[PDB]
Amino acid sequence: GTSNRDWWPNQLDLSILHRHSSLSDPMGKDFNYAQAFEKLDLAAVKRDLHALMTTSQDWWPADFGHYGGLFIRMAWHSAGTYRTADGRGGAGEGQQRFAPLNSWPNNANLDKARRLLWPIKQKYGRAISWADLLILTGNVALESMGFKTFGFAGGRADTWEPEDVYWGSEKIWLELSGGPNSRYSGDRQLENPLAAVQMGLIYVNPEGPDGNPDPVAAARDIRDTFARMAMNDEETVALIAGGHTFGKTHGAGPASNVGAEPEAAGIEAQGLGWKSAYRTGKGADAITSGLEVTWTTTPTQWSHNFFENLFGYEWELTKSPAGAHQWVAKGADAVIPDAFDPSKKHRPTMLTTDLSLRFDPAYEKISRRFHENPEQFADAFARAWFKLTHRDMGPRARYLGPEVPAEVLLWQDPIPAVDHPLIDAADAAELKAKVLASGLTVSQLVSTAWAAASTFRGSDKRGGANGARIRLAPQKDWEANQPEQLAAVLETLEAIRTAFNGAQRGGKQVSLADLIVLAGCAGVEQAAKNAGHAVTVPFAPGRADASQEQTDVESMAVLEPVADGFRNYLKGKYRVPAEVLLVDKAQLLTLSAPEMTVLLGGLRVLGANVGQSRHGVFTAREQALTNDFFVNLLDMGTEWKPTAADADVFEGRDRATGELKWTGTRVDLVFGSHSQLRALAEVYGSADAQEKFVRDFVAVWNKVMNLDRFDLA
Amino acid sequence: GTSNRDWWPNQLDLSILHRHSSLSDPMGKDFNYAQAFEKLDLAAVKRDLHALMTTSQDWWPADFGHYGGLFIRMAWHSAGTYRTADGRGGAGEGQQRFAPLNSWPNNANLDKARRLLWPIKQKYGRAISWADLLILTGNVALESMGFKTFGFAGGRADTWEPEDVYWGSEKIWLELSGGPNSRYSGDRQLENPLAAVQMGLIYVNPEGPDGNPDPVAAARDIRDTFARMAMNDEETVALIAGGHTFGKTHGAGPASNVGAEPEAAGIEAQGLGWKSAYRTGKGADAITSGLEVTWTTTPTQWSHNFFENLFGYEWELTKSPAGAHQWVAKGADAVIPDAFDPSKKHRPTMLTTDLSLRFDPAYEKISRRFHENPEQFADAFARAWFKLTHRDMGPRARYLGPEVPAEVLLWQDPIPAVDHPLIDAADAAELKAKVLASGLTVSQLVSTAWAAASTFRGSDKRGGANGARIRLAPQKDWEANQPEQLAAVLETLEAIRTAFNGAQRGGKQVSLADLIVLAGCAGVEQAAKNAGHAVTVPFAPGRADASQEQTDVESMAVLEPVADGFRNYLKGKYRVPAEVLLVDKAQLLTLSAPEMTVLLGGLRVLGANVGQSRHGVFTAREQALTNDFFVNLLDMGTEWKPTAADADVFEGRDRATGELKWTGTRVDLVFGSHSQLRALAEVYGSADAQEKFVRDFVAVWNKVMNLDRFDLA
Ligand code: HEM
Ligand code: HEM
Ligand SMILES: [Cl-]
Ligand SMILES: [Cl-]
Ligand code: NA
Ligand code: NA
Repeated sequence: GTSNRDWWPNQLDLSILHRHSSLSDPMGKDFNYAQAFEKLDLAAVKRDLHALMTTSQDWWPADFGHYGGLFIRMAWHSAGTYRTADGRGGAGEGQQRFAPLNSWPNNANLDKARRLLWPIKQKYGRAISWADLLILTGNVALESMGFKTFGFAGGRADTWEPEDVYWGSEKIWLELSGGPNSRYSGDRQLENPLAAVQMGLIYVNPEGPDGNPDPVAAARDIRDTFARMAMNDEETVALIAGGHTFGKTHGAGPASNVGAEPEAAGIEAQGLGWKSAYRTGKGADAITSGLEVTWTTTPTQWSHNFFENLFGYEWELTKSPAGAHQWVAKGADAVIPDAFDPSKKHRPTMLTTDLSLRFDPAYEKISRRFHENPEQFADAFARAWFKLTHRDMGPRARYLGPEVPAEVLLWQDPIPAVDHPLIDAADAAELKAKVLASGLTVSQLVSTAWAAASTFRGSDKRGGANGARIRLAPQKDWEANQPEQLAAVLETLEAIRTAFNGAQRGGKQVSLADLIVLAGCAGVEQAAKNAGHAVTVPFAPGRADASQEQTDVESMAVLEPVADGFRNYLKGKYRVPAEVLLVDKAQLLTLSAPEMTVLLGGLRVLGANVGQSRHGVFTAREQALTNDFFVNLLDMGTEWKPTAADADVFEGRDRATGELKWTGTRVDLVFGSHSQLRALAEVYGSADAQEKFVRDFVAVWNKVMNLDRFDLA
Repeated sequence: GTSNRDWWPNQLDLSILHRHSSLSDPMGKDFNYAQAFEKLDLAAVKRDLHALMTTSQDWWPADFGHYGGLFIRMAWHSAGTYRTADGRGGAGEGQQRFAPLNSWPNNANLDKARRLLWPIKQKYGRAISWADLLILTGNVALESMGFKTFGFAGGRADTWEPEDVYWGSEKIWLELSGGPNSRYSGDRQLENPLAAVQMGLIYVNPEGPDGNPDPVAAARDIRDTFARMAMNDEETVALIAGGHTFGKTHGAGPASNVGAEPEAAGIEAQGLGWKSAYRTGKGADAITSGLEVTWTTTPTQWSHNFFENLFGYEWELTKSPAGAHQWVAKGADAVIPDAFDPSKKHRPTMLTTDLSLRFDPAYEKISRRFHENPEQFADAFARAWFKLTHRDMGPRARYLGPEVPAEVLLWQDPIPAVDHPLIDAADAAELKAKVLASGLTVSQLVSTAWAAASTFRGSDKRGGANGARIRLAPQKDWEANQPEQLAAVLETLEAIRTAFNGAQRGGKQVSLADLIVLAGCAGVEQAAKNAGHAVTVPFAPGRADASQEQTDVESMAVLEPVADGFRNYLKGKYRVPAEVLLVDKAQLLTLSAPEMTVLLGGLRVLGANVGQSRHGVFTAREQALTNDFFVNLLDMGTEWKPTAADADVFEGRDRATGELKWTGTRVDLVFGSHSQLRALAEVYGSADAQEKFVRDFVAVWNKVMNLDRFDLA
């Protein structure tokens, strides 16, 4: 069946904006997972999970009688797809159970792990999501094996179809670098937004870069990929050595024995894959990665044995039974237990990437400190495990249940508690009047609130106007935010704030975070007034101001908009067409195609463009809220051509006279080109639509203002 | 960016079931197009359309000063994608404005036609859909040129994204037959459900079959493709000769002059395509098909000149200026006007396919009768034009506005008016009790109502339980419907009906159509009771009983379900996997993936399978409404293998003992295999889901019962 994608493989795909509709969701439209989870008996779930750890099933027998290692790996793979560049991946949507992640080579036999959990999932039903359960099970595994965790939050609602994520362009699983779709270029520079070294891996190749077993060069890949998942050196050593304190790898025979991954397997396999022809195909004969390493003398108990072995032996390069590169301890006794035969013992072994923790000079210093101070290792690993598994969950207001850690961590982009009465409707009206009386323009007010609110991304629920981080480093200096204009707006707003707060009795005060948004609302109201419409824009107080010390400047860098079609902004020249970057931004902002359409058309006529560019400002009444963008865009009296100077900028001229009427970018003119976006533009550009446009604009404006407002959820 | 479809190109695609979500729709959730249209000033729209016909735009100058022909072609292409086999295509959703149709080669320069219409669309906004406007514009063209149409109905709501339709497997536009993805096999047999001879054509190739200019062989293609669009010989002659009474073709210069279709064109083209480098690229120089034929002496006026020319001259083969095969009357004077130069005249010309109407022996008899009796020609053309343009609009209850023809046509599958009071809630309860007291079983009742209701297809809104056509030829003898069991059930229900109706006063009576549905509702209520649950299934009366004489048997054949996964039924062995045919059926029934899942699991345990097959009957309490299907399907204690005898049937055996527990088909086991469908099955198979399962089952049951009830809309 030949499809539109076949005929026109480069046409913009909007269906990413209409994923996760009410159609595909089995739960009713009013289902509220937070309310279901809050009533769950989490303690009972945890008792069932503890019991599961040593309830071995014959179709996938437990190594050492204990599934803990398998489940820690499962939870670490669930979280381990996360990329800081876009916030996509991570554990927060339970995407491990869908394509393609359910079938990535690095997730082999995690289909078994998830299936072991079906009886518990089934028992508790909608009160615990798969997404939460995968993480909880990892926690319980740790606790079962003697490791005290830092805590756990519930609240990850299940999703019902695959997320659309760019995982790379390679057409071959696990393809080594330098191919026609190479994710590397230059001096081993991995293309953004990717955070793995090969298609179908979590972070790095356990044999070494492109399979070459050099622990020092492996360390460079580890550092880069882990940093692209928001982890620093200390967290990275703590995680890898913490994890490999438990369990084992599986490589008992050649990988050619292993059959189709789950999405390719026959229907009779009932959702499982990697069926193996090697001996029993499971247990002592299991094949997963192809490596055959067991790190510690007590693989089912927390210990300090990982760093004792790493430093205590010298290492020799050898091959697993499947042919993979791994290491064995020179001259060692057979001290490591076998997973099934009490009469067998094995020498200590390690992966290339384990040796990285010793032979990279910066990791060596950390590893040595953890070896000498095992309590530092345990605390670091607990904290890093919590971060790993919660990094995409968003603000602390989303965290549910009785095990939430009280300690507030820098990586959570924390927001101070509000300890005072909030402004009411009369106050908001007074503040809006003061804002409009100050002389701040519609363009200033709309631009500033847009800049504050539109840093939100739904992928990891970071960003948004809560916190007033626009006034701090680094947001105050982002090019998109027009740093000099921004400073003048903020100065004026802070004066208004100080005067209002100084006049209050009791402890009533307004945050700058709230006032920035309320001021934007006033701008939109004034713009509607300019166009002859009487509009009140909703506003919900309760944001607080974060401090600079509560704002990690390095971690904030990934939120910088280098492309924001809603402000007709592109920081540089990119491979990806600007319209593709627009749809990508709309998806991060959780907008549908209609919402994207209405919002962009309104922003253009309100003066939200960066640099006061005329591109796409298709109105003779700037700073009035009208549907002029759509009416003028769709006027067939105007003919469009790319400029001689810049093929990505277009001139619209009167067809009869040749007079210049407008200029526009690709982001502007895509709404007149793409057949689905033009259909939407037509609705808003029709003679009966001025009021619909205004109302739909106010709604999407308010949606964007409230994207991070989980304190209201 | 590599996708799931790249990795696993043969996995089932569910996204066809979640098109047309509220997310992609710009209109409010409460928007009702029928209510908007019913207030349109239709007469005003038609006055503006009339004016447009002779208001030439310089960017696409009107031939002969009149756009009528162009607009008739536009409206015939809008309707002419329709296939009777599945009901897909047709004018009824305005899909000509989206990919791929907007860019099919046979739709070249219809982008210009749609663009001419934007000012009128813009003026009337949401009160007239594009879908309605395209057809209305064709009618107005006809009327403006002196042709009396049969009428017009509004009510085609706009859609907002491309429909998923199988248009063929060729990867090359217009590929001639006999290629690697040939749509022909055997003795020129076109594969169902296709109704065109080449990818990107409407019906046939105007030069002749695969470009061979033989009118006699062209006629065979015409007949076949028109029949697959539900038109017989008389309708086909009337439509081709009627249309080619107007306007002209365009082939002024070589086709290599014509550039990229709209979906491939640059963004500056603003949704238009086929830009030509030949001379002025438009008007006198236009290139569309590559043919250069003008049929009549008055291309802007209704006449009987098409047949006067066809029969009045002898024809010779010649080439257009683009090199295409066409025919000319060399003995003729130059009597045909030029489209732009009043000083030029041309000889009569014809397409190969026009000559088919004279040199096919069956068409010649009809053509000759139309030639000698042009009033008969006009009436047949009017009737066929109405049918063509309304064939996918559904029941007459959907028809809106002041121009609906009063005559009821057999092709409309008409339903008699109801002229008597309807049963009320108490009566429905009395009837349900009577049905259950008759001895009819839950299986009989559910199977019969399913059979009656599930003939509906949303593609052309044909079928459904209204009419009680299950009692008539041919439905009563379809193998899926279990003709002997069905006869027994209907006899019993008819006796109940007769008794109830005989006891009433005041004219109150129940139709058999209603009672079949109500009896199915009773079956579902009894099944719920069997499982220990009291529920009431909603029921809406007002269906009526059609007669055999009001039922075209031939046209009913395409509604026969040869695959119905909801009854585990496959009439024969097909190339397409049964699970694909299930998703296709769900799409036709307008079901989402969740609704498909709930419905199938319930039907299995109610005894709806054809032949009382045990395949998929994963319960020990058949005829009780429970979630047993999902609980048992998802039990990892059962292991599934394909049978030796039939690779498409599976045995589920206890994993420990080997005892046979169940058998299933692909349709059954896909819900345990496909990662999205298994996720849905898990919701319904969880310990907290009994109540949700029953509620969601009753809701989707009711939805299927009411699919054709546009009298309630
Ligand atoms: C450089 C980063 C890492 C690499 C290259 C790596 C590699 C591997 C490989 C190849 C396996 C064997 C899979 C099999 O054959 O069954 C494995 C197992 C495992 N990994 Fe790691 N890993 C990494 C980081 C982590 C982290 C951060 C954790 C958790 C905090 C983790 C915990 C585990 C556990 C517990 C197992 C044992 C699974 C079992 O007993 O079945 N690993 N890892
Ligand atoms: C065997 C079936 C038919 C074939 C092969 C066919 C073929 C064609 C072709 C090649 C053109 C020229 C397009 C161009 O170069 O501009 C055309 C024009 C046209 N066709 Fe047909 N046609 C068929 C049936 C119909 C029907 C059923 C109607 C309407 C009832 C219709 C109405 C027209 C009209 C009005 C035009 C003139 C367009 C103009 O003036 O711009 N045709 N047809
Ligand atoms: Cl994701
Ligand atoms: Cl369709
Ligand atoms: Na994410
Ligand atoms: Na259709």
